[PDB]
Amino acid sequence: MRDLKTYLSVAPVISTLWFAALAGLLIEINRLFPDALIFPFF
Amino acid sequence: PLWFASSQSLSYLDGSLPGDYGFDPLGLSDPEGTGGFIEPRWLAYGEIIHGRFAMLGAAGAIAPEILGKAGLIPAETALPWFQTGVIPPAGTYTYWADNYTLFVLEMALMGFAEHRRLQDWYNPGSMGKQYFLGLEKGLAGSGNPAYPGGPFFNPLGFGKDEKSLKELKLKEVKNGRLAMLAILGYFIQGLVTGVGPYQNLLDHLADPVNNNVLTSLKF
Amino acid sequence: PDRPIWFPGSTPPEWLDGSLPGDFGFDPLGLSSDPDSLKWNVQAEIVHCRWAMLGAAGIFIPEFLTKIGILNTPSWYTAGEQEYFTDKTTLFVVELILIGWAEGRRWADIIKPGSVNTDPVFPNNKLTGTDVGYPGGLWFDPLGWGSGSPAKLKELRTKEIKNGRLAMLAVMGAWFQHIYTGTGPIDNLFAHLADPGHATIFA
Amino acid sequence: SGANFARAFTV
Amino acid sequence: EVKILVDRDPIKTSFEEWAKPGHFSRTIAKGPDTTTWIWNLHADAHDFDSHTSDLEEISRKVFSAHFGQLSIIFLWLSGMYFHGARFSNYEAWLSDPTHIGPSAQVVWSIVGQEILNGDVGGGFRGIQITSGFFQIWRASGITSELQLYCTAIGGLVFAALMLFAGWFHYHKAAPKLAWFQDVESMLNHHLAGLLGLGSLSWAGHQVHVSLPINQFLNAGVDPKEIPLPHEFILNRDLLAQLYPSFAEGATPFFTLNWSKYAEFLTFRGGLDPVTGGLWLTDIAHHHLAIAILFLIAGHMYRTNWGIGHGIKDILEAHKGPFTGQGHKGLYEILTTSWHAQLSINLAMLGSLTIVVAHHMYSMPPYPYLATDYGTQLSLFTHHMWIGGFLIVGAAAHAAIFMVRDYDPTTRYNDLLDRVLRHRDAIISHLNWVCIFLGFHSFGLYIHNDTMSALGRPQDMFSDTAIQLQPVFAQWIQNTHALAPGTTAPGATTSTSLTWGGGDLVAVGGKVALLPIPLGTADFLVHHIHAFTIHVTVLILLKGVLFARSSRLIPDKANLGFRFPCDGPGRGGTCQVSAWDHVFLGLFWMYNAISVVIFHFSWKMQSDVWGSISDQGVVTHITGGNFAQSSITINGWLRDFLWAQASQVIQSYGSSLSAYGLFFLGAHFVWAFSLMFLFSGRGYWQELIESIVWAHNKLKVAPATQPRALSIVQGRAVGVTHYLLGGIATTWAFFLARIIAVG
Ligand code: CLA
Ligand code: CLA
Ligand code: CLA
Ligand SMILES: CC(/C=C/C=C(C)/C=C/[C@@]12O[C@]1(C)C[C@@H](O)CC2(C)C)=C\C=C\C=C(C)\C=C\C=C(C)\C=C\[C@@]12O[C@]1(C)C[C@@H](O)CC2(C)C
Ligand SMILES: CC(=C/C=C\C=C(C)\C=C\C=C(C)\C=C\[C@@]12O[C@]1(C)C[C@@H](O)CC2(C)C)/C=C/C=C(C)/C=C/[C@@]12O[C@]1(C)C[C@@H](O)CC2(C)C
Ligand code: SF4
Repeated sequence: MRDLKTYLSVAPVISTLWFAALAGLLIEINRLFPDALIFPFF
Repeated sequence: PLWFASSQSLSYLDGSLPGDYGFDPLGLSDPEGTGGFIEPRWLAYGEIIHGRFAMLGAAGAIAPEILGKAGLIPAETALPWFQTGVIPPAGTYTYWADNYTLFVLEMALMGFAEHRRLQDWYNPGSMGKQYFLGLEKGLAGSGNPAYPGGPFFNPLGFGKDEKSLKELKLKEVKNGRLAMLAILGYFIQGLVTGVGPYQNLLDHLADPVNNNVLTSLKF
Repeated sequence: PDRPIWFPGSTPPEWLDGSLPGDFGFDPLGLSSDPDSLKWNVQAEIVHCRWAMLGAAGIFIPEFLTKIGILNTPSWYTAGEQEYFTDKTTLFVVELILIGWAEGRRWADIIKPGSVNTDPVFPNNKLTGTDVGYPGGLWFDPLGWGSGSPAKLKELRTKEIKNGRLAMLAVMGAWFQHIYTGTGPIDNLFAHLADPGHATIFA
Repeated sequence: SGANFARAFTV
Repeated sequence: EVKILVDRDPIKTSFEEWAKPGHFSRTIAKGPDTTTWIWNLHADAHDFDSHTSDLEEISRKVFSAHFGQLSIIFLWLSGMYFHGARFSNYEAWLSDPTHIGPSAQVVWSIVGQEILNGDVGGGFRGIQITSGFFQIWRASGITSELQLYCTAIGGLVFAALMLFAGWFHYHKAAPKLAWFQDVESMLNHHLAGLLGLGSLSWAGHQVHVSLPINQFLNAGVDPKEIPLPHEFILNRDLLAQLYPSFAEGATPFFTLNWSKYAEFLTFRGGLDPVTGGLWLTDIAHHHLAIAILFLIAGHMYRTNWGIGHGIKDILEAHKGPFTGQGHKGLYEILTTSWHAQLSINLAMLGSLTIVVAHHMYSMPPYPYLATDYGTQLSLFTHHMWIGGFLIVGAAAHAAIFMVRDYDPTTRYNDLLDRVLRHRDAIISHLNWVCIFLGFHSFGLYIHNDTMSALGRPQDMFSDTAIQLQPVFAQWIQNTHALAPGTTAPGATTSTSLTWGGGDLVAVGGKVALLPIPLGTADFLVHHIHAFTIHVTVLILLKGVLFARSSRLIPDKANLGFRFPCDGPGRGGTCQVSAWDHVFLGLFWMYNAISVVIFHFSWKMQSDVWGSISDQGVVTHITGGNFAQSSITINGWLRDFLWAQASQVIQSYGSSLSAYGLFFLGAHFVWAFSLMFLFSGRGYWQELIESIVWAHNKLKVAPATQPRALSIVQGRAVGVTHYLLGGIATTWAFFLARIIAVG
């Protein structure tokens, strides 16, 4: 289990999980708010 | 007593096995480079198990037809071995439960038997240690995986003498080989003529010249 | 050492000595090789046992009673949909706060074994339990049955663990039966008992 | 053929 | 003799090795000091020959890698089948194939990309596919979706089985070395078992399942009313009504009066008028004949018994006029080194792929395939690119063998030594023929352009001023046209319609095939093809031959297979390794394949494809201007590149916008590649120095010191980007044009 965690801590795997999570967040934000050219909150 | 024995095969076949006739043209049981599921002991165990199961199946596939023809069983019960529901496209019969429920029940019971058998094969005397409602005492085994013996599997005390035991082992292996050949014949016949083997025997006895392999293939 | 195991004739893993309550040497995947992993898994299993046990009781008692004419409680699956005196989100938030306080206390106990055994408001109260996952004290052990000989304690813990495991399996079975078939679990049980041959999952 | 296209737009 | 030899548990499956990278090589395993380490860890990942020296470990690793590759292929096939089953309009296309475009991909509706869901037809929206899978499924007899689902599930199960087999054979039971080196049994099983039994079983399927279902489909019956395939097996009445011969059963075959089977095993040849494809009876007959031939030919080599032939005996005992002793030590060379086998197999596979592409465009083997222009273009281009790449790789592996696996002491070969001893004559003659061919072939075009620009159209090499006709090709075409009457009494018609003479075949108002004329332009283009092929051969052969040693560097073997140079001395010695020769030959292979595919596309669009009217006239796509406009470079630039790019660039705002986006992206990548191809390492290192100073000023310098890419890595990156950009440009252009106008 120690070496499994160590391998999952390697650079490519951590990078791909991080980028997948970020892409999912961006995709969900763009789906919830369809399109926007300016910041209208303030 | 050698049948098609080769120079390579005769080296490792020392005759210390029931029904050892030195026949091995392809050299599968060669004793160097053995691994996985290719080992002489495992092959012998498989041959014995196949012989036993084939004898059981050969008896059971031919009993109902004869019993029905003799009038000792109701007609609606006696069926050929492929109309019993094994092959639904060929035919089907009704039982007290659905086919798949019986399949699950048989799978559970046979798993309970066969996993214990496999664990016995792995570790010889392990299987008679843990509590199993008191039956484990009779399941210790004799140390030879092929013939566990014991009160449960040898209650009649047969084969006490070593010579009689060897003769009985030879009888068992020969009968197993015969039953395996019979089952293969059942399969091929049911594939070709589409009729139960007992009716094939009756037709052959009625008129051997007009009823054989050739007439069905015609020419 | 020579305790019964899940697979007779096999060798149990080296990290399951057998001192833990309700042990059978069942860990083929090696998910608890590290010690801290073992502690976390033990705590998670205990909490899951308790929660699933309460859930199984609260699912199978009212439904069976409603099979009789004693009560009229609706089905467990539609309980969330039925209306109440407040919107569901407010109840969720209040429950979140109330359970979050207790979960924070339990987590602080897990990280530091003996740091949350004192009542902060009135310091006269205390919790006498001396094991993680077994708080003890008057609030959680009023009858005092928790304290006793190590053998009896081990036996009681084994009974609790086995009941919890059975409860988890029963709850998951009830959920899957409801989604797959679409009827109350007691109805399925009666239908199966009437016709054990054909009234199966295959149907 | 309509159901296959609709499978993408279920949400 | 021949036997199974295995080793039990050579390696133990453990996660300990996964934790630390680079365990195969010690210098990698030490630890990272600079960034170069990272770039090395991927460069030697599959260099099994350099990790160790024992043949057993290399063979076992090769076996396991093969199993993994097979699992990946099976997963890909299962995915394709599941996509066909779930998100597709196959059932709509089955009833009306001519007016419905195949499509098996549906795009989500996230950002505004929903415009990619074009209206292919049949009440469906999705991306049109050009893989030709629908024709394969129709020819196989599939008429529903449950069958496709079952096939996908079976493919997934097979992938899982292959993965388990790979793990089991590497980590539990590993075959020994003597098992691998038994080539007689390997050849016997690969010929009799893999190629004979497989084709016989496929012939059985075609005879039993595909033929009746396809007959019912061609008869005009609705797909939902056709009986299921197993009903044909169970019921003899249906087969008897469809084919009376089946009423006799298997009796004729055992009686040697096979003419009774002439109903569904024919020899007509040609194209089927209804679907514009080969007769399925002919295909089944060909498969049966191939099965018989392969089963006969798979019993040639002696294995574990008295009968057979010995490969070593055949090689040693062959005495000829030109060879002599010749082939003596070739058996050890070909049974000891993996690289020689890899080179030969790669060359054979590349040639086979090219031949496959040619034969497949010549004679369409699937129903409703000829009239689909996009599918034909895509298949031809893809297969030819694959063949070119494989043929190129063969030379690189031959060079590897010559560098690191050749010693004249233990294993000596006479023919190889004789070839090596006179390399200068070979290279000189190849150089002369390349120069002469290129000079003539390109000078003809330059002369045509110059005489055109000066207003002298009567001094050209054209169809009207000075003629150069390919007389031999025309004679061959005439002989093939006249063959069916006299040379092939059995065949009712020609093998293919491409040969001159005969009749036009068209399906659903679209031309399927007609004779292809040959003139001056074909002459010039074929000579250009020969020139490019010769130059590529010269580059690769020089790289292979001069790998061990040269006049400039007498000890090039010690430096190795991959070394950038030897130094600034001797006038400069950059790019002398065989790796650089492969890197140089890649460009010329790309050039040749591009020219060939351009020729094929223009000729097919000009003189074969088109539309036919009720009256009978044929209007081609481009008006048949290839014969007069393709003899000048201006004609190729104006009438082909400029005219046919209108559909690619004017696709914005429509359902083909992705093609224009890829058209621009490929240009960007192609321009990007020159950055690596033109510059050098020292400038980049000196710039990284200042950048690193700027970093260190703010206490953010890493422990792994940045380093510029090595020379070989820079060249590899450049060539990779160049090839990718060019291929993507051609792909986008071809697909957009042929989908829009076809
Ligand atoms: C590459 C080949 C090529 C060829 C074959 C031609 C051919 C032709 N050109 Mg073009 N041309 C070319 C490229 C070429 N051109 C290029 C690159 C340009 C620059 C743009 C031009 C520009 C051009 C112009 C401006 C003109 C021509 C014209 C002509 C004609 C004049 C030829 C001539 O008189 O000299 C032939 C001279 C010889 C001495 C022949 C030598 C070769 C002999 C036969 C070798 C045979 C060797 C032997 C058999 C080998 C074995 C020996 C053994 C027996 C011992 C001729 C038809 C002229 C014209 O208008 O014609 C209509 C003209 O005015 N050309
Ligand atoms: C049939 C299969 C085949 C096989 C098994 C091999 C086997 C071998 N090759 Mg050979 N080779 C082949 C075909 C094959 N080759 C072909 C067709 C060519 C012509 C290009 C070559 C040319 C070649 C060269 C030039 C070299 C080898 C070498 C090697 C060895 C090292 C492999 C390596 O380290 O890569 C590990 C993996 C990588 C570096 C992957 C690189 C990434 C590729 C290039 C990108 C492709 C881009 C992708 C498709 C685009 C998608 C874009 C998206 C990702 C954004 C290995 C034994 C090397 C050697 O030193 O041998 C000892 C070497 O120098 N090969
Ligand atoms: C059109 C192609 C091209 C491009 C794009 C570049 C780009 C650049 N040049 Mg190069 N160059 C080229 C051709 C090209 N060159 C040629 C032909 C030569 C002659 C040999 C040179 C010689 C040269 C010199 C001498 C120098 C540069 C330098 C630079 C940089 C200048 C700063 C800047 O523009 O950053 C803008 C950055 C970008 C446009 C880069 C692209 C960003 C990509 C697209 C983003 C990644 C996104 C996406 C997720 C990719 C994923 C990949 C996939 C596998 C997953 C920049 C990297 C100068 C330098 O290094 O400055 C620091 C410098 O010293 N160049
Ligand atoms: C176990 C077996 C069959 C078992 C059947 C059973 C239980 C049937 C049960 C049922 O019927 C009932 C009761 C009732 C039905 O309602 C249902 C079913 C279920 C149908 C057959 C084995 C059948 C096994 C067979 C036929 C094996 C043949 C092997 C051969 C010929 C090997 C030859 C060689 O291996 C040698 C010996 C040496 C080498 O050197 C060379 C070669 C040539 C390789
Ligand atoms: C906590 C829990 C678990 C269930 C169910 C939990 C299940 C099924 C867990 C299964 C775990 C398995 C199988 C693990 C296996 C292994 O990990 C081992 C052990 C060892 C490894 O070596 C090998 C593998 C295989 C990895 C369930 C809790 C349920 C609750 C509170 C239900 C509450 C409610 O009903 C009420 C009261 C009233 C209703 O109106 C509302 C709800 C909300 C519906
Ligand atoms: S360092 Fe560069 S320029 Fe100098 S010889 Fe080597 S490759 Fe050529």
